[PDB]
Amino acid sequence: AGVKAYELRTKSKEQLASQLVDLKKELAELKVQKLSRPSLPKIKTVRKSIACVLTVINEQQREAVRQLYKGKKYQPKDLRAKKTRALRRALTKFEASQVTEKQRKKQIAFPQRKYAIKA
Amino acid sequence: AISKNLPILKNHFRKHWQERVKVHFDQAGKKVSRRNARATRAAKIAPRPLDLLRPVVRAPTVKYNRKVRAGRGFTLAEVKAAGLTAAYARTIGIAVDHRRQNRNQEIFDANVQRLKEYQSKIIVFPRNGKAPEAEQVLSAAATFP
Amino acid sequence: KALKVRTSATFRLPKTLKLARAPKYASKAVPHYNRLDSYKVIEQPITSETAMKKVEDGNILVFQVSMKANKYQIKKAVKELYEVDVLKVNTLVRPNGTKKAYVRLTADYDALDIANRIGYI
Amino acid sequence: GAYKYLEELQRKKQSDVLRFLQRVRVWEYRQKNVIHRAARPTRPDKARRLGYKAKQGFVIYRVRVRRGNRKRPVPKGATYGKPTNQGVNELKYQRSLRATAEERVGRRAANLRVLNSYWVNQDSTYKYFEVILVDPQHKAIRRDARYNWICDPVHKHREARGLTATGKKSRGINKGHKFNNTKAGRRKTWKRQNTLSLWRYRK
Amino acid sequence: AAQKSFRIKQKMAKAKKQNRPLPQWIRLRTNNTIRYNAKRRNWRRTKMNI
RNA sequence: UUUGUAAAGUGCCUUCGAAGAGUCGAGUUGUUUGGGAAUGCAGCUCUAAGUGGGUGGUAAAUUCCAUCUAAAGCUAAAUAU
RNA sequence: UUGACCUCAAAUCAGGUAGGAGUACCCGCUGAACUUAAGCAUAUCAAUAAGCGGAGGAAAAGAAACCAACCGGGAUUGCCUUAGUAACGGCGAGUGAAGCGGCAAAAGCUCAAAUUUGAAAUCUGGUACCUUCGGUGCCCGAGUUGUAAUUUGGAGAGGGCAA
Repeated sequence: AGVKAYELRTKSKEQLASQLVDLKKELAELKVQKLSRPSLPKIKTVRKSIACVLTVINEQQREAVRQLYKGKKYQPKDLRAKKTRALRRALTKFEASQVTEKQRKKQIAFPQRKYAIKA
Repeated sequence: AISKNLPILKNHFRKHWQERVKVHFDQAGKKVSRRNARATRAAKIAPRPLDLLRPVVRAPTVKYNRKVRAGRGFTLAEVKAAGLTAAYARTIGIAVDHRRQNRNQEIFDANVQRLKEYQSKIIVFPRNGKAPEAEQVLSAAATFP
Repeated sequence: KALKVRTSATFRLPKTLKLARAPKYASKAVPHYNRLDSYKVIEQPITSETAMKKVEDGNILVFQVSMKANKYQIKKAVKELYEVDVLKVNTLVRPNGTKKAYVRLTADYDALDIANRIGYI
Repeated sequence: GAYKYLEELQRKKQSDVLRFLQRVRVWEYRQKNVIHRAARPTRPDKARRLGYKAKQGFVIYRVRVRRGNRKRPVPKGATYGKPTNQGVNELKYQRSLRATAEERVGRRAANLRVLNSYWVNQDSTYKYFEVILVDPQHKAIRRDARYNWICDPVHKHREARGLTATGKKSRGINKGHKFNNTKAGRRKTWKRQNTLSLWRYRK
Repeated sequence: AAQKSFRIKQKMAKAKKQNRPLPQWIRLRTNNTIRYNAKRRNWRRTKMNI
């Protein structure tokens, strides 16, 4: 079975730390027992458990940082968007929707009138 | 090489001409593609016709000037003598060729009459709305042949 | 209007203020945890009959230690895990690429009475 | 305004004022590096009609190019072929020197985009140019749409595909009966008229 | 050789751990075509060239 | 929300009407073109003009005509894969 | 003596960006020879393969210093035809386009050059706030060796008049 993620997202950092230290002792006391018997599948379902804890701690340490750079400019490069290199390049929707004021006057003065050839 | 009784044949195949053979298997296929284009654009254009008007215009050099042909656009004189301005003609759906000049009277009168028959046979929706949907004719060149 | 005296005949870069760093944001979001801690330093003990002979006779624990560790981090990880003092450490690299640490305890501690406490015997 | 007077002064280059200024500036530019930054354009009329809006994010480089023909490689002057293709000295390099200057200052400043370039000076050994590079990710250029088209990713290295003011000249691109072999670009209008067009129903 | 750098010995470690026959249980597995190990590198036949 | 005594367009008269140079063009040389007394590019050398200039596919002068504006720049779809 | 200006630097200064891969198609440079001429030195292969520089989902080209010489056409591209033609070529071997015409697709425009001078009206960065691909205030900075508004060849500007 192992630990579950929603049960770890309620606990604080101090409880997750001791939860991780107990499971890393569990790995040692199962890797000692692995050699004195022919098989031991149970070690799989303890090391996955450590993976789960090492997810949640990291997750709880990332989103907290996401709330201390909230709204302002210049958040770190692993917190801003990835998307691809070529979209993090050239013009955003504002900087490509910008048009000079003469051509704004010409867009307001003569727009494309919706017509129909019937009669 | 040269042989029995046969014309001199000129065949320009001393190159690597098999690198550059382009066979058109996609022909009927691409036709379907273009027709879907003329479907898809004909959904976007808010029921305006696909093509703009082209003017009656008189062909070039001695072989071809017996015929008459759909030109590029109306001049800045034919448009002005139709009653409407140039940029407003662009927005109405009248294509305007700014650089051609009129030195003939029958072609000028035919283009001005063509603009009158166009401007009388359209209805232009208001800028605001209420949009009486008028069931587009897809072709404007076939309507005014 | 008055000229500075120059006793040297060589002009060099003026001593300028090399300013420190103060970024607008951190280098990475979360400072990474301890990559190589005492749980990851020692991995398994070794239960070959030669290693068990050294345990029962020469007062030496025989561990399999991770390839990144050094004799400093092993001399600290045994004290952190087993609470036992540690003399000279001797780490070879096995020919299958996993490091082996012969950790010799002091005379105060028996290697068998810690070897059955950790379990392998 | 004062740019018609600079235009008409710069059109008279063998007068006494412009040959004195030529000599002083050719010495001054020869004392510096090959590719080096110019703090300010030396021909503001001629920089300005090529596109130098003097504000933040516009950069002038000044660059020497080594003058003369293109001597071929192929060591000790032997070409190992027909005596047609056997000359080594008098070969003449299909691009201009102004294109070499633009490509070099677009390789040094590699974040920047070259807009145009113009001639400033020459001696017997070198020609000296000023290239008018635009920084495309500065925020004074990425908006105000008279210049945000240089921000586009299709305009990377205009100077090394032949798209500057001397690129399209030295590619032979213009309209005309005179420019028939190269009007849509030479090699596309080569490949489209050595293509064997074969249909489904053979015409 | 008899006094080595580390990188070559690391590749010898991999060349040791690959120098073994098939596990005996794979030959019972469903949809199996692997009947032996076709990459047994001996030292008297094939030099691995580091 | 009514963004606004702002913007835009249309008609008549008067004074104007700024327009890109070591660049156009030319000599020679190499290369290329179907381009033929020099089609395009390029090296050097000479170097303009203003009712000007370029082109009008046999060099040249003389007198006209025609047709567009160079030496700065952006741009979908048809197209190739 | 202190303060500006200009030019040039230094910083693990604040924030950015470039390289490398893939390369079917594209944009350029550079560039052979086998071969064909029943030999071969121009030619031809071929403005090709190889090499190199640069992009994109298309690229390029593009709103005529064009074609024409007609009752004139109208940016570019591509297809069918012109056309194996006019022309080049030891006028040999061979090479070899373009205008017109029918069609597909059609979308046009922007700076420089004119004192806004009863008012740089323009732009960047930092800081604070927020309805945070951005908006507002304040503060430095760029910039008048000139950023905005008006105009761009087809028009257009300054005035005057009536809608």
